[PDB]
Amino acid sequence: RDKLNNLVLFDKATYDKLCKEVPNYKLITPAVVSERLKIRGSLARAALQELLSKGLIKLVSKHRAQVIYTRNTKG
Amino acid sequence: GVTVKDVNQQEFVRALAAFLKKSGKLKVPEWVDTVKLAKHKELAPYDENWFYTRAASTARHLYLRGGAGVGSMTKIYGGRQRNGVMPSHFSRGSKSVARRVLQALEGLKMVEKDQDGGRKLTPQGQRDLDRIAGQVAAAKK
Amino acid sequence: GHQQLYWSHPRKFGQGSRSCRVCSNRHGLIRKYGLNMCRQCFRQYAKDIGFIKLD
Amino acid sequence: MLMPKKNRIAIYELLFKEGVMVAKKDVHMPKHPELADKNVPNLHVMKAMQSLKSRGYVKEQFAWRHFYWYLTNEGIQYLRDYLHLPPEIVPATLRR
Amino acid sequence: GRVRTKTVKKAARVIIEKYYTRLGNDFHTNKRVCEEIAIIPSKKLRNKIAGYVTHLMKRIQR
Amino acid sequence: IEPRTLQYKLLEPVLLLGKERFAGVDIRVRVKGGGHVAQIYAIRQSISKALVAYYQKYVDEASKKEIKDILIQYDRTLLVADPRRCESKKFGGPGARARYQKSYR
Amino acid sequence: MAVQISKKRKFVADGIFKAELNEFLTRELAEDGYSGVEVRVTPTRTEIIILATRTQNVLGEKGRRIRELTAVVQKRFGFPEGSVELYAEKVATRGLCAIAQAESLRYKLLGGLAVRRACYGVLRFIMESGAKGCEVVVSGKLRGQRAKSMKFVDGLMIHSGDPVNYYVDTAVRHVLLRQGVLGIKVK
Amino acid sequence: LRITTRKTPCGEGSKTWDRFQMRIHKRLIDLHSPSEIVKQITSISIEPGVEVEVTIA
RNA sequence: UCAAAGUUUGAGCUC
RNA sequence: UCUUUCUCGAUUCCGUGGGUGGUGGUGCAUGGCCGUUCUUAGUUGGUGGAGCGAUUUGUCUGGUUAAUUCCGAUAACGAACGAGACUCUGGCAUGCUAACUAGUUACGCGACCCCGGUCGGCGUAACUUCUUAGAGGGACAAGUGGCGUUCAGCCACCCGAGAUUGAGCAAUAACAGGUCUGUGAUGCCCUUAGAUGUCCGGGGCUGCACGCGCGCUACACUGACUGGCUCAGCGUGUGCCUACCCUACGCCGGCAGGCGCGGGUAACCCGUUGAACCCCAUUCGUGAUGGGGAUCGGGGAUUGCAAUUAUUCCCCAUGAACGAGGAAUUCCCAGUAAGUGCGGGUCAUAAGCUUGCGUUGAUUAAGUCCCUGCCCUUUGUACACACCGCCCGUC
Ligand SMILES: [Mg+2]
Ligand SMILES: [Mg+2]
Ligand SMILES: [Mg+2]
Ligand SMILES: [Mg+2]
Ligand SMILES: [Mg+2]
Ligand SMILES: [Mg+2]
Ligand SMILES: [Mg+2]
Ligand SMILES: [Mg+2]
Ligand SMILES: [Mg+2]
Ligand SMILES: [Mg+2]
Ligand SMILES: [Mg+2]
Ligand SMILES: [Mg+2]
Ligand SMILES: [Mg+2]
Ligand SMILES: [Zn+2]
Repeated sequence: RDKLNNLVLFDKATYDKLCKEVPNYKLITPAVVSERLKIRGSLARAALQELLSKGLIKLVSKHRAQVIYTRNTKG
Repeated sequence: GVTVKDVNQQEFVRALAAFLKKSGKLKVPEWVDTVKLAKHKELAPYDENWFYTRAASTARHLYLRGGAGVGSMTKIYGGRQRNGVMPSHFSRGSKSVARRVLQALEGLKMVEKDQDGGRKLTPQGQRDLDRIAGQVAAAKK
Repeated sequence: GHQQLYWSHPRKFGQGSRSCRVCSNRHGLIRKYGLNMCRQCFRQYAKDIGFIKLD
Repeated sequence: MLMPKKNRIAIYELLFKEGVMVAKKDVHMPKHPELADKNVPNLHVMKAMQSLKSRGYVKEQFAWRHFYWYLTNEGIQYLRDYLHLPPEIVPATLRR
Repeated sequence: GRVRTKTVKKAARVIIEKYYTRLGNDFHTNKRVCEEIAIIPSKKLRNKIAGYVTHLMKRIQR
Repeated sequence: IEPRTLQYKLLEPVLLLGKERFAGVDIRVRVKGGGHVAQIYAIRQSISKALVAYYQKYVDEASKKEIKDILIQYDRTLLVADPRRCESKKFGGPGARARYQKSYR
Repeated sequence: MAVQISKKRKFVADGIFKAELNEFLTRELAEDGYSGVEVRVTPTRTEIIILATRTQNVLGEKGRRIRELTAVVQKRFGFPEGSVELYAEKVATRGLCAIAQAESLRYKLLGGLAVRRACYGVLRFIMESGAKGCEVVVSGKLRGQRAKSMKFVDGLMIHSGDPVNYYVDTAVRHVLLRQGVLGIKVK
Repeated sequence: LRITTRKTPCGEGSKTWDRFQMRIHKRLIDLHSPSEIVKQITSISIEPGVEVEVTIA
């Protein structure tokens, strides 16, 4: 009945949209970004691992089944 | 200082694979590329230099308990042959890959065939265990 | 002659091959430790043999 | 039942030397177990013994898979009459 | 539920009725009385007898 | 300490009594029988017993009562034993309690 | 020893021997008043006690059947010559050995004494001996095609538990009557 | 030693199962003494169920 | 403070 | 079978008497064996009493008890089975008896790490704390409140390492559900040479448009894919005949499986019973998906005398429905239900049958008999092969 047709790669404009907005969510999971922007959870994990590489997000708990990252502590 | 029990094992295998590559004197088998980790396994190991990862684990089991032959390492290293529709059973590892991991570590002086059988960990092996233990300990510290 | 015919079928394995020395039956042969008996004779002879209802 | 005359006389002698006899009821036997020095397949002993029984010479009992025959004095005396032996010698069960 | 059988009860009435003086309220002592005077094969039988014999002795003492 | 998922279960009594009692000791715990979680919930109770036995045994007993009472006032499972053990499957059915499946039709 | 047999295997072979012997003497002293067996497996010698109440009568002509039984035991089971020896011992509580007294009664029933009076007579004889009780079920079809049942019961009787194993003497017996086959359950 | 049989003659009654145990017990005694005296103690005081096997060395 | 609920091989029960 | 001719030496073949053989039919002719009712609390003589008799009272309005368990009321009394009891297991015994096929506590050394720590590397004896298992011993409503003849005891709470450890057995009586398909288990009737016997080889049971029941697998991310890490309990091991033992130690193939020496017939060798789960980082990404693995092409091995109805294992591939269960119905109150593997009988391949073993671990109820069944009392009955009953009229 319902299906998820998610995009494999970000466009450049979407890259600007990520650089702007994604660090503003308090929950940053690859699944969170996947549901909002209709993108795959695995590349989502790689994207959040990328905000880690560029140095944009702090990890709360990553684990083989389920990972969780966030924008670093707000205060 | 530190030992395998002191270490978190996941980054242990990655540090030791790098450590054994740095040594670059295991004499890795020719078929490492072709082989699959068990007739009951579907894909090849996730680590690209996986033969090094199991050489680590098998050696470290011989530290944990020496005298661990091939069949011994396969029993400890056994698991679910998830048979789908049929019921599940215990499944040994693959021989060729296990026997060659043990023969690889017998080659480069990590493991040693003790008198009266079985392997004991050699002076070089216990050295390498506590050095990479300190290295990984420094990483997690 | 008859000596090459009488019993010429091969009896090498299975509950069909061996059989109970009581029944000559091929049903439930206790083969462990060489008891070699059917579930019915076993149930019949368990007390004599020494088996016992502990639990 | 095809005996060799050798068996007829040696089997009667066997019945004499041990007054009593036991045998497994088992048709599918290459060799007899208790008496394995001679081949005398159990089917041979079985069919001879059932022929003796038919003519009154052995007492019958059947257990598990195994006939049990008691030889009577008529059997003792008939065996010594066939083999023409003296009355002095005896089976081991008669001898003391 | 820890309820006394007729073999339990009749034994307790026979014990208190024949030797009311020897018996008393506490189980573990009048147990020593019951095991000495009466040869009870099982310890469970002994102890049950003694515990109903005790509470009954308190009934009469009441 | 693997399993690391069951560590706070291990510290609950340690947090309950505090570091001051346990500070004088160092304790290795040998474990056997049961399974991994059963053994974990075992060594939980074990070391707390060993420390209460240490003060009750080799020094004065007021330490044993104060430790033991703080334990009683927090939680009774620490003292009342879990007798619970795994029930065996029984013949006459496909599962543990069921006796064989009655099958209409 | 050189054959060096295992503990597990040896003991099962013993069990099969035991079962076969009990079956064999039940078959042997039916006519002679069989009353059980006792295979005292002693060192070297294996004493093998026939049980019967009137042992000299069940013994017969000059110890004949006993010498053939000793020889039979040796023949089939493969004892050293004179390593196993039979002894026809007097039965304790001579009424209650059911298969001795109950089977002899089976053959009495087969001889034609009435079933009610005969069982009553034996139960009475053995009661004079001093038995606690019985609950004798004799099934089949009697005086007709229907499966009528006789049931001879008296005294204080218990059924369940382990204590029954060495309290109750039990028997199961077929009998080959002129009219048919009769079941016997002796508790 | 553990065994599980069916009561039924045919297929058709209920499917019933036993849980047969059979325990087998071992004691063992080592002496430091000549052979003839031990033969004297060993000949006397044994009963049917018990099976004694004396290794000489 | 009352809507309803039908049948059951011919192939053998029994002092 | 034919031309043909040789052995042993009356044993036998073939007839006739008469047995005998038959996995013939019939377990609805039989013995014996199961489940369910029924895991509940119930059942039966004797004597006396009440009744022409069939029978009843005993066996109870009530209290009480988990219990037809007990008390007491009382034309009844004393008994019996079953429950309970018993037997075994768990548990309390640092106590008795004790152990180089079990270890122990006192130390020291050695390599290294920063004196010590580690080591199934070595040495110093006694003993039985641990270990193994015989004898004994051990907990009982032991404490209290209400309630109650202040009786039995309940409920609740306290008191405690235990205030039900858990089984086995399991009453009378059924079903005309089943067993002659375990056997020379077996009744009766029938058969036996021109055979309905038997032997040799082969078949159906696996034969397939169709349907069901027990079962197996699912619909995924609380999860799967890929590495690493970790405590067990059930176990076994070379056999009378009987072909296959457990297996340590070094080499060969993805897998089936191949070459050196050892220990063990076993607390000595297998074996520290080298389980999974758990635990860590990746990878997957909500997809009829790596979910699901049915069906089968081609090929390589082993199990077996022989598999076409694939022997099994192996190698590569196609890849049904199924997106969490409608009316229905299986399963459950505590370490239970449910996840998850591990072993055994059988056993050549080795658990697809079947029966166990560990491992993780809830919800709900302390209530009631509405449903479903059950148990008692009363009651009506034209049923009594008993509502799966009997029974009425037209045509
Ligand atoms: Mg593992
Ligand atoms: Mg009938
Ligand atoms: Mg009883
Ligand atoms: Mg109506
Ligand atoms: Mg009809
Ligand atoms: Mg019929
Ligand atoms: Mg009971
Ligand atoms: Mg038959
Ligand atoms: Mg053939
Ligand atoms: Mg998800
Ligand atoms: Mg698939
Ligand atoms: Mg495919
Ligand atoms: Mg009326
Ligand atoms: Zn049988």
